[PDB]
Amino acid sequence: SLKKGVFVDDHLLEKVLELNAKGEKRLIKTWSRRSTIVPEMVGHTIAVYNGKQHVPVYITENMVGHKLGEFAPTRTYR
Amino acid sequence: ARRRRAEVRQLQPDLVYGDVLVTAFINKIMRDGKKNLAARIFYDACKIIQEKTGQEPLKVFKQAVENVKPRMEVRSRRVGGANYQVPMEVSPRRQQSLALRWLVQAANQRPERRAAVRIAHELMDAAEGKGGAVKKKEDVERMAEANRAYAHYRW
Amino acid sequence: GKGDRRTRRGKIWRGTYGKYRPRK
Amino acid sequence: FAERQGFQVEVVDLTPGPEAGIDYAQILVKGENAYGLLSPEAGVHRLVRPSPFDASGRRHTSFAGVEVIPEV
Amino acid sequence: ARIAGVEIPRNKRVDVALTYIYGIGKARAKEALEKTGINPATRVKDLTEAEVVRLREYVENTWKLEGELRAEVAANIKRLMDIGCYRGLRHRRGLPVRGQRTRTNARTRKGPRKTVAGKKKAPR
RNA sequence: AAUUCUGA
RNA sequence: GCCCGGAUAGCUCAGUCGGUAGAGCAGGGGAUUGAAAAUCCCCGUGUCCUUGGUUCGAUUCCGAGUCCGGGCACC
RNA sequence: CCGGGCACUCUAACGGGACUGCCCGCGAAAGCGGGAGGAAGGAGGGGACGACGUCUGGUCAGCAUGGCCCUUACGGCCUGGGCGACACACGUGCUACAAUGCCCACUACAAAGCGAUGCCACCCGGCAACGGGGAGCUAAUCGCAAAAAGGUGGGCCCAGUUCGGAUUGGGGUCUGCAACCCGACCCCAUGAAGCCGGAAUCGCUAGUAAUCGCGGAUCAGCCAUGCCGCGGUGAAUACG
Ligand SMILES: [Mg+2]
Repeated sequence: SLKKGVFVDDHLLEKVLELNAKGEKRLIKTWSRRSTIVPEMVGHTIAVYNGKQHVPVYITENMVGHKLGEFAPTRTYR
Repeated sequence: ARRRRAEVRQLQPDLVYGDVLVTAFINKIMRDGKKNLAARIFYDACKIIQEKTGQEPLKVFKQAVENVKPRMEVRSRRVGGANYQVPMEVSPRRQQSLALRWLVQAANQRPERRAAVRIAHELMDAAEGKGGAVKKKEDVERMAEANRAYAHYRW
Repeated sequence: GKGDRRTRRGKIWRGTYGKYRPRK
Repeated sequence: FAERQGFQVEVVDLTPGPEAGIDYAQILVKGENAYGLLSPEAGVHRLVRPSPFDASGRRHTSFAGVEVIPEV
Repeated sequence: ARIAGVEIPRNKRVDVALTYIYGIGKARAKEALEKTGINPATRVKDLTEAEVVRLREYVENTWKLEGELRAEVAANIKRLMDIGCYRGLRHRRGLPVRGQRTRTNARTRKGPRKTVAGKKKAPR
């Protein structure tokens, strides 16, 4: 578990940041399952890569500290 | 043990009583080779003797261990499709081993939560001819004699 | 027992140090 | 094969026997255009491999028949 | 003495009795004991009303334990049952969620064995 | 007092 | 309706020819086979359905009540 | 700990000694029994070494190499998923069902190996994991390091419990660009089944079995309870 930082990948902010100014569309593909969803992101859906394809996962309040990988299953029929 | 007739390991004389047998009895109470936490219990029992009978735990041994020695037990054999479990004499050497063993097991049965208490008490009832170890003695002796039908099978 | 992570032997068998086994 | 393409299985009959293998196996597989897919696999399929039911492990050959008939 | 909730332990030391409370263990035990001058080697069998109500202070006032922790712990799990994160599932399915060997040993969070099998080894 | 092992 | 007998161990039955209660099979522990039994030792369990009177009192000796078991008729 | 000293302890190098040589019993001898002397006997206890050969055993995935097959992909690179997947089933192991016990406080005895972008003395903060500073060490000279059971004295008092620690909730530290899958530790709260285990079945004849702890390898860290070594206490039985 991290202790000093939020190890959130470069392209994450760089991308999202402009998307926050006036609240842009939504479709944001990705490959950074190893990051975190800091607040202010609410509403904006992300196409997380479960290893096979992009899952249109919506974002809401409650889910904050959680990561991107904890929202894109990697196996089927559990 | 097909070549040599094996060897009767030597018992180091006691370090309080000086008995090559007062040790053979502790050895059976020794779990995991902890002879210190074993002999302690035993010596704590000898104090339950001197604290419940002026009798010095010495004759309470040469008596409780002698009233348990089975004269003859049953050792099965098979001549060929013969489920005959023949009865026969016991080696003076064996006798002791069978005794001490039944003594510990029996001790480890009583409802006394401590320990030395159990050993002490079982030693009293066995010297006083009425301990669980003797219950196994008669039980064994019943099987014996009752089958003297197989006396011509003293291998 | 040798698996009780909150005792003496708990750490002995484990090989670590904690609130239940301070550094001498 | 009929579980990968998506078709559905019905084991109408399967029966063991003495030592090891299978005596008779009759199955019903559905799905659109199924008979046309398992019609060519109608014959006797030969196998050649080291015999596991032998002590020396000799190389042996085995034969088994596959029949196909639609549900009309 | 009805201490917390409905729990009246007696004939034992007033240090292990608190353990028999959902939300109190060895720690918080030899904790409310030091912070209240109550010798642990005593018994519920004999203790002044003061020691009781005082105990009820540094206990039923400090951390709001059974019922309400219980209510919250379930509420969190309930939260994990919002959109369904990975921890959310495996909990929805009643399985362990701490990266563990499920191919074998797991009867704890697996609802007993249902030997429901049938593989074979030797027909005709 | 206790059966069987095909065919490179 | 008459003549007779009997429940006591889960089952079947003996029994101071009045006090002192018992067997076989069941069952349990052990012993236990290559595998179950056959061998093999050890124990709890009650008013003798049972209603009493003499006897010091009764599982057994009288009446007798409830039922059970076996026979003899008539209709 | 000082100077001072090789008599011990030890460290490593070269030798002695045991050979059935000496007595007695048996036998033709070989050889066996017992006795002594000796620290040690009849191969003293361990290694290392494992024949002609068997198993068309296993290993083309450690390497090599015959032969076949593809060569803008059956090759090369990359983020990420997977090898960790669970209604089930078998094997080896770990922790247990406890009083010859667990928890708590204090104090002692080993051996074998291992440490420079490496092991860390000692202070300060944090209950702690852990973080600052900084000395010593190329190491029979400093450290890893406390060995543990035990000795010792204080409370539990037989209840699934102060036993047993699975599971789950909350909070953190550390490597690592990065711990959802999928890491190891820290604290609090959770305390499930298990009361010695049907049929069957494993190892060991002595410092062995059992029990208790320490080290190394790989490695940033680690799922290591695995493996290879080291040492503390230390049994029962063998008629046949
Ligand atoms: Mg046949």
